[PDB]
Amino acid sequence: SALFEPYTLKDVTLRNRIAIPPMCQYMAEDGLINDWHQVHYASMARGGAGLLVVEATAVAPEGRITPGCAGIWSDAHAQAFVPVVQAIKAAGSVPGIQIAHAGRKASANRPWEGDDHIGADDARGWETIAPSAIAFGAHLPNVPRAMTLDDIARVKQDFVDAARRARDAGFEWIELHFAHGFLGQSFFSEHSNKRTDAYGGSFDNRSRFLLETLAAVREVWPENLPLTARFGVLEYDGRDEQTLEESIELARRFKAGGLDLLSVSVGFTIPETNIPWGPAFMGPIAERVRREAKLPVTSAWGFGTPQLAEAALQANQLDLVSVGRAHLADPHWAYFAAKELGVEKASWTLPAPYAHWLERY
Amino acid sequence: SALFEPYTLKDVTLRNRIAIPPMCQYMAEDGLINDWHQVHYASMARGGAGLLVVEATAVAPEGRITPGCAGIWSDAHAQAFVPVVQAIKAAGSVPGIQIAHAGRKASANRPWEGDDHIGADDARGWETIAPSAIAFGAHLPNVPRAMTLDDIARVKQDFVDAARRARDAGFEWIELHFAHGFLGQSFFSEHSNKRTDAYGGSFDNRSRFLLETLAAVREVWPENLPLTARFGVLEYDGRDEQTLEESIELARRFKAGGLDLLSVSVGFTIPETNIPWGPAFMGPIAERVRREAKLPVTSAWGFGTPQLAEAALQANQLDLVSVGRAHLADPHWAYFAAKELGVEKASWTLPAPYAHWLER
Ligand SMILES: Cc1cc2nc3c(=O)[nH]c(=O)nc-3n(C[C@H](O)[C@H](O)[C@H](O)COP(=O)(O)O)c2cc1C
Ligand SMILES: Cc1cc2nc3c(=O)[nH]c(=O)nc-3n(C[C@H](O)[C@H](O)[C@H](O)COP(=O)(O)O)c2cc1C
Ligand SMILES: CCOC(=O)/C(=N\O)C(=O)CC
Ligand SMILES: CCOC(=O)/C(=N\O)C(=O)CC
Ligand SMILES: CCOC(=O)/C(=N\O)C(=O)CC
Repeated sequence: SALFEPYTLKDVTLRNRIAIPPMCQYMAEDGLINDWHQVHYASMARGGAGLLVVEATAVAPEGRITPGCAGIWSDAHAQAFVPVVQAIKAAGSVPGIQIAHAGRKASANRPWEGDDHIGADDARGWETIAPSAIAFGAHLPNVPRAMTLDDIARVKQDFVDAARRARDAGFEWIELHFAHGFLGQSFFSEHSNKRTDAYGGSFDNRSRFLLETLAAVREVWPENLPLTARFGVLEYDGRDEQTLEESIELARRFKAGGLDLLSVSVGFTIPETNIPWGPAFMGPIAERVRREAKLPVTSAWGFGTPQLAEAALQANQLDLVSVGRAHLADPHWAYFAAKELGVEKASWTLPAPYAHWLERY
Repeated sequence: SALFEPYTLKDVTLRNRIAIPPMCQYMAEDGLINDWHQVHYASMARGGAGLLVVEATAVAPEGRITPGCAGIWSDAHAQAFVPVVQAIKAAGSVPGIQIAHAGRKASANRPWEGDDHIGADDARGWETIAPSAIAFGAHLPNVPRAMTLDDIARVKQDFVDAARRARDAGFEWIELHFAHGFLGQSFFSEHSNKRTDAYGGSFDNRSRFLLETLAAVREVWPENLPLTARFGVLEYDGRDEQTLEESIELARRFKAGGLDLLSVSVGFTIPETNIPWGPAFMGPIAERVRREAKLPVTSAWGFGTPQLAEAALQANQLDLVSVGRAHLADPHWAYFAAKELGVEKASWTLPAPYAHWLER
C-alpha cells in the first residue's frame, strides 16, 4: 500500500504517508497549551500517523485567531511544547508545528462561541493588523490597521524567533502558515493587499512578505529538517487561471528559497467565492503544483478515506496525504486505514498494548 | 436509544450506558502508572463513555499478573492515579477502578512477551499464593503456595487499604476483581480450592473469602458510591447448571452485603473448558443473574457493536454495556455508536473541539 510506505525528507523519515495537518483546538490560555493538547496530540500520534503537525501557533499575541489559540511568542510558550514534542516522538510519529499570524481574521470568538469578530467592548478582543485597512467582511467585519514597514520587519522577526523556539523545543518539521486568508495569504492576494510600497502591487511585491519571511526563517531553521509552508493556490473567485499560474510561480521561488515541501490549500482570502467541495477535490490542483513547481506536496480537504488517500498517492498527486477531521473522529484512524488497505499485521500500526489484542479480535 | 440514556446508582450518574471495562495495559513499572496510562485513559474518557473502570490494580506486589501491572499498595501508588481520576472527570466520564489480586495466575510475562509464567530462574518472577497448592496448568504451570490464615488476613487488609486509597484518590466507583481465575475466583471454585479449613469445602466456606473481603471493603468505601464486583458465574466446564445456581446464590449474598452492581463474567479458573465465544453470548446468562439475584449487572465479551449493545439494554439483559476491545481500536467508540444509533447531535458525544467540526 502506497499509504504505508515510509517517506524521507532531509534527516526525517516518516513511517507512512499519513500526515495529521494542523488543527486549532481553541483550548489554550494566553497562548499556553495544557492537558487538552497533551492528550489530544499524544493519542493521535499513538494512532499511527507518520507526521503530526501541531495546530496554528501564533508568532505574536495579536496573531492568534482567538483567545484560545496556542502561541510561541516567548520562551515559556516554547517550553510548554516540550512534553508534546516528546510524546509524539515516543509514539514513533514525527512532531511538526505550524507557525502562524492570523492578520485581519484575528480577534475572533471560538467557532462554537459565535465564530465572529469579538465585540469592541469585550476585554478579550484586540486590534488586528493586515497589509491594508480592509475588512474580510461577513462575520469578520473589523477593519484591520494597515501595517507599517516597521510592522513588517517586526512580524518577520517574530516568525524567525518562533522558528528558533520551535527548533529548541524539539520539533523536527516546521510549516509556515501562508494560507487561509491569514496574514501571509493576505499579502499575496490582490483582494486584500492594496499597498503602494514595495509590499504591494506587482507580483514580486505581493510575494515579497512571503519570500522575505521564508528567507529569514531559512537562516535559523536547520538545513537537515524539513522547512515547509502552507499556501492557498487559488480562491475560487472567478480568477482561478491567473491565480494558479501566479501561485505556482511563487512555489518555484519558494523552492529556490529552500522550501522542502508545500502544503497546497485554498486561499479563503475573501468570503465571495464558490469552492467546489467534494471528495479529493484538491487532487488535480496539488498534482499540477507538484509537477510544475517540482516540489513535493501534501493536501487535504476530502482525502479522509483509505481508498481516496491511496489513489492520490498512486496517481502521484501527493507525497503525503493530510487527514484532519477523520482523526478528530477517531484518533486511531491510521489503524483503520491499515485494516481497510489490507496491510499485513495492520493492528501493529498501534502500540503493543492495543495491537496484541486487536490482531486476535 | 437505550444506550444513551443516563444511569443513576447511589450518588453517581453516568451520562450513558457505555462502560469501558478494566483492561490491563502492562505498562506500569513497580506498580506505578505513567504517561502511557494518562493519555490512554484520558483519550477514552473524552470519547464519550459514561463510566471508565481502570484496569486491574494489584492490592499487593505479588498480586500483579505481570511486572507491568498497576498497583495501589502504597499511598504513593494511589497519588499516581489522581491525574487519571481528574482527566476522566474533566472529560465528563465517571472514574472507576478494579482492585485485584492475581493469585495463582500471578508472576507471568506480558501477553506479547510469551504470556506464560515467568521461569523459576528468572529474577523478574515471584512466589505466587492461592487457596491451595495446585497449578492452573497449560501456560501457567507454577504451583502456588497455599495461603496461611495470616496470609488471608493480610490480603483482606490489602483490599481494605486499596479501597481506602481509591476513595481518597477520587474514584467514584469501585470493582472488586473476583473473576477470571484470580485469587477471589479461585477461592470460590472447587477446581482450585482444596482447603480443609474454614475457607474451603462447603459453599459457605468457599464463599467466605469473597464475603469477608466485601464486608471489610464496605467499612471504608463510601455508602454513597457504587460498590461493585466482577465475578465469573460459570466455567463452561461441564458443571454449568450447578455452578450457575450457586454463583447466583452468592450474588444474593453479595446483595445482602451491600453490593450495588455485579459485572457478570466467566470464571476462567482452569484451562479445560469449552467457552462458546460469539456475539453477545453472555446476554442470556447476565439476564438470568440480574433477574434471579435482583441486582443490576453489566457484562462484556462480544457486545461491542452499537446494535448488539442496544439490543441487550432493550431486552433488560444488562444495565450497562461494557465495551472493551472496540475502545482500544477507537477510543472514540462511544461517538461511533451515537452516530450508528441515530443520536441527535451525535458529534456532541465528544468535547467541543471535536464536536463542533464533526457536526458539519
Ligand atoms: C478543527 C480544525 C482546525 C483547523 N485548524 C487549522 C490550522 O490551525 N491550520 C491550518 O492550516 N488548517 C487548519 N484546519 C484545516 C485543516 O488542516 C484541514 O485542511 C481540513 O480539516 C481539511 O482536511 P480534512 O478533510 O481531512 O478534514 C483546521 C481544520 C479543522 C477541522
Ligand atoms: C487488553 C485487555 C485487558 C484486560 N484486562 C482486564 C482486567 O484488568 N480486568 C478484567 O476484569 N478484565 C480484563 N479484560 C477483559 C475485559 O474487561 C473484557 O471483558 C473483554 O475485553 C471482553 O469485552 P469486549 O468483547 O468488549 O472486548 C481485559 C481485556 C483486554 C482485551
Ligand atoms: C477555512 C480555512 O481556515 C482553516 O482551515 C483554519 N481553521 O479552520 C486555520 O487555518 C486556522 C489557522
Ligand atoms: C520579476 C518576475 O515576476 C514577473 O514577471 C511576474 N509577474 O509580474 C510573474 O512571474 C507572474 C507570476
Ligand atoms: C482470562 C480472562 O482474564 C481477563 O480477561 C484479564 N486479562 O486478559 C484480566 O482479568 C486481567 C486482570
